[PDB]
Amino acid sequence: FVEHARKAGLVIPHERLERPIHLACTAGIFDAYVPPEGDARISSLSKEGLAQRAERLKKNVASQLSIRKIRESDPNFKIKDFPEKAKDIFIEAHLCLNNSDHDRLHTLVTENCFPDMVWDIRYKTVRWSFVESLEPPQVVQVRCSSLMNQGNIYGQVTVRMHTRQTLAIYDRFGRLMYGQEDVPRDVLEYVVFEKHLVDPYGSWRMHGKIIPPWAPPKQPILKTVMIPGPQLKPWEEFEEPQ
Amino acid sequence: SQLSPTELIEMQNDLFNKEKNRQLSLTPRTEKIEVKHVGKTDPGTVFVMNKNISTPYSCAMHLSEWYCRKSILALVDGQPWDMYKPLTKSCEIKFLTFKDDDPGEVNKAYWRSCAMMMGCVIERAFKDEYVVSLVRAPEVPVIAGAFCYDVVLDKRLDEWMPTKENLHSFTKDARALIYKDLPFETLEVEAKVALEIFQHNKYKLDFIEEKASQNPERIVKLHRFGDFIDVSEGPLIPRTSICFQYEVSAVHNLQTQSSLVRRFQGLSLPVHLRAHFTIWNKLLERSRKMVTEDK
Repeated sequence: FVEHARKAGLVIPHERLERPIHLACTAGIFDAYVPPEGDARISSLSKEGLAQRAERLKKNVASQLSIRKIRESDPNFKIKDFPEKAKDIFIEAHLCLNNSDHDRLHTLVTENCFPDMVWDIRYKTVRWSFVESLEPPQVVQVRCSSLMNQGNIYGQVTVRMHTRQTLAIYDRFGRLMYGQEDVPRDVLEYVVFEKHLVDPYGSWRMHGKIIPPWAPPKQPILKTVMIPGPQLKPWEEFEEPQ
Repeated sequence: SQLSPTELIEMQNDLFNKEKNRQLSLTPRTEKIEVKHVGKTDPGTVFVMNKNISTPYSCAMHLSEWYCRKSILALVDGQPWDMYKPLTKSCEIKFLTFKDDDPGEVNKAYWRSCAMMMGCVIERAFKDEYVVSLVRAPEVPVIAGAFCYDVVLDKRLDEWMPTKENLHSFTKDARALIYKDLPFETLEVEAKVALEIFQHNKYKLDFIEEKASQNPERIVKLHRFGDFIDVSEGPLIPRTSICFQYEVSAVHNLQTQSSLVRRFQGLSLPVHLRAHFTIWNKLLERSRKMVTEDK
């Protein structure tokens, strides 16, 4: 509901807050790399998929420019090292949700990654397992944000990863809901990680999880769902479209 | 081949259970199927259910107890379904009741159900020394005042005709059957696996033959409740509870050349429609006549 009662209670007066708000992260992902639609099949040939990835890594001028900003601002910087540590961040952060430890979960994931994953999951028991990463993790894209006001620069590194995972969600009474723990399900994930540059303490965080438009449908739920139709008041008749 | 009464029952149930396991082992692994409510109460209502597991009854549990208790038969597209039959492909469901304007579909589904019950009443009520062969469940229209089942009995047992004591005992065991609550279950069998369950009844085996012959895939429709299994035309009512007043009224000896076939005629009303003690005597009068529509 978007409502303001202007008639009676006025409007909250305009205040100058003596602390300018400090943000470790910024919600938006600047540019979403739109992946090739045949990448389900193209992945069967590794020297094709990884060739296209590496090719578009070398060829992009925007990506190279952001790479240059991160490399000048933060010396001892390698992009061949990144998809390894970025893949480590997963095995750590998913284990963090498994164990429901939010302390270490604040170090890894970004301000924007945290609220969703913690919010909807919090009253249940979640067990997750990383068995195989089938295709070696590739850095697809890099982006740099120039904040003119703060002088702040934000690096964003996309990692695409093929993965094999087992997920079991027990509901708050202990009974299963989403998935079996004994099936090594095949999962492909688009990921974005973030970094604050002007920041003296050099933080690299998981920012967001991107899903392609042609992404395979997820596993079917156990319980039956009932979707109620539009509610009819006393004099309002029902109308049915074709 | 020598067989005990309880052995044959068990064997039939084992065949039926093997059937069920084989139907469920098709490995659907919970595929999502979609149902829509075309009924007049909550139109534009969607249900996401589990193909070949979830039932139109399980679809009523989402609305209210009122549907669960009132609805006898589901109208899905151009077919009546019975509440406990799992659903196949995406459907559109309307619920039928006894007070609806064209209850006829339900009515036919009542007599069929009601008739089947009287099978259990009879076969199990006879001495181990004799033999009871159930024949068919002849479908009379509702304006005729009874429901009828056909039965052949042991040749030495063929001279005596029943006493009001015996009749009343039939009625009593019928009501005792209604007392404990029995669900009705529907299974689809191939003629090959269906002919193995019935066996010793030749009329069952032949009826199966004709019935499965007229429909190209050789499909037999089986209905199981408790320890009893029977093949019938069309759907059945969801629970035994729904039947309130039960009577085995008359039994009539009919004789063809090569067979002696007894009709068992009875009358019953649903707990919803239940009628007064005077009216019941009036209809229990009309159910005494021999009622013939076979064709």
